Formats: sequence, C-alpha cells, structure tokens
Amino acid sequence: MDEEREKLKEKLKEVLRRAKEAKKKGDKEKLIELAYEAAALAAWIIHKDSNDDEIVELAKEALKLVLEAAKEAKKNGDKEKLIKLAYLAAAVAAWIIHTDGDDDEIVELAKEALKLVLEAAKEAKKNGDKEKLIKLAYLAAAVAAWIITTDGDDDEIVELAKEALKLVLEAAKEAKKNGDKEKLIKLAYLAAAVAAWIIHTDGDDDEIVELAKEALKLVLEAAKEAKKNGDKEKLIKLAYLAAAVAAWIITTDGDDEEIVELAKEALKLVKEAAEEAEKQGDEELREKLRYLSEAVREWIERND
Amino acid sequence: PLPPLPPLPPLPPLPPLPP
Repeated sequence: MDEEREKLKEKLKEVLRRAKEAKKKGDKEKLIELAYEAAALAAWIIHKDSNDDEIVELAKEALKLVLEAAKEAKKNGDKEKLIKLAYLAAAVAAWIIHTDGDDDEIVELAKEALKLVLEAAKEAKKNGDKEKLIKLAYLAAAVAAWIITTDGDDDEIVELAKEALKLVLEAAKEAKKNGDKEKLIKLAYLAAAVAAWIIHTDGDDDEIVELAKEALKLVLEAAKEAKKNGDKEKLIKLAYLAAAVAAWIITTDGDDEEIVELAKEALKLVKEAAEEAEKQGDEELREKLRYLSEAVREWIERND
Repeated sequence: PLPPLPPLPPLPPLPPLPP
C-alpha cells in the first residue's frame, strides 16, 4: 500500500483527538496550533485524487476544526491569527472540492469558509498587507467559482460571489502596482470565470454589469501581458474568458459604446488565439473560439 | 515530518458559453 497515506491518516486523526481534548479542557491557543497542523495534514493528504472515503472525512473534520478555531480566535481579538485561519479554511475547502468533487456537506462548509475569507480580506486591507490580500482574494474567487456551479440556486451564493469578484478585482489592481504579472494573470482568470458564472446563473443587475466590465478589461490587459511573456497556452484561455465575459454582457445587458469597445478588443484577441490554438492543435478549443467569435459578431452587428 | 502550509488550489474550469 501507500505507507504515507496511512501515516498521514493516523497522524491527522491524532491531531483531531488532541484538538477535541484541548477544546474540552479549555485551552484555546493550542487549539489554534492544532488547527494549523490539521489543515496542513488535510490539504496534503488530498493533494492528489484519492478513492478512499476515510481520507475525505478527515479533511472535512479538519476544516470543521479550522472553522471552530476561527470563531474562537475572533472573540479573543487576534486579527493576524484570524486571517491565517481564514486562509487555511478556504485552501482546505477548495482542495476538498478538487479531489472529492461533490459530496453533500462540503457546500455548507465551503460557504462558511468563503464568508470567513471575505471578512479576513476586509481586515487584511485594514492592516495594509498586499500579499495576504491577493492570496485571500484568490481563494475567495476559486471557492466562489465552484459554489455557484454546483449550488447556484441558493440566494446567499450570489452576494458572496459578487463580493468575491469585487475582491479579486481590487487584488488584481494592487498586484499590478506591485510588479508581479503572473499573479495578475491568475487573478484576471478568476475575475472572468466568476463574472461569467454570475451572469450565467443569476442574470444581470446594475452592479453585476459594472463588475463584469471591470473583469473584462482586466483579462484584456492580462492577455496583453501573456502575449508579451510569449506563453501560448495561457493566452488562448485568457482570450476564451475575454470573449465569454463579453458575450455574457452583450447577450443579457446589451451594449453601449463602452461595451462594444471592449468586445472588439476581445474579438481581435480571440482571432489571434484561434490561430495559435489551431497551430498548437486544440480541436475542442479551436471550435469553441469560433463559436464565441461568431456569436459576438452577430450580436454586435445587429444595428448594422 | 509536518507537511507545508496548504498551497493555492488549481484554477476552476472554464465557464460555459451563452446560448
């Protein structure tokens, strides 16, 4: 068998035992320490796809421990341990999502971890740390992107995804001011994916249309940097996102002079990526980029 | 030993397209 799976299994089961003892006994700071160790054990024990159900339960119970340690740390008033616990909760959540896909109680646990990170990101802005702001926004968007796919019907998911989109857009602006562009590209990816799912599942309002515009101009500038770094692979996916967001805005809200400008820029981006994908040989992406390019032209050119 | 802190998760799948 896999001796490391077994050791990680009994080691994580140990930490949960000690944590349930420290909670019963009354010491809180060790319960936060044990939460740190439970999260690292959980996220690593599911770092690749596993079939054993016992592995995914310990991960969920570890997440439950992180959330319990998060609500005690908020009452004691330590902001920095609250931010780290919020980071751990979302990271563990999204790794449980990646491995097990969809079970029943991960929806409510990931929703609780999403609200926790949105609070920490607001609190991280109050402290002024840009590194933690980006990572928390990355997690919020990654988690929100999944929840709206599998749930979608819940009313609270809309607001949390909108707050996550608004959050990653701010984090993508400070990442532009730091200098690192690879982090900007990944934040733009999340901005488009979330913006597209929000318009997909819930339609439009005044705020969704404004946020989607910002996510669209964000991925356009990100794909402009991806062309400078000479990376064909991330370029074609960014062009997909640009067209997708532009398509969801036009087909639901319509277009003004601002939207047609961004749509045209995204359209010339897709035609360049459709050329690069046919060179590299991506049959599925080649025919989806043609679908986008045609659908966007038909909508733009209806007043013509 | 003790495993490292949880890394950032992989990116979510691509979103669907309008009808």
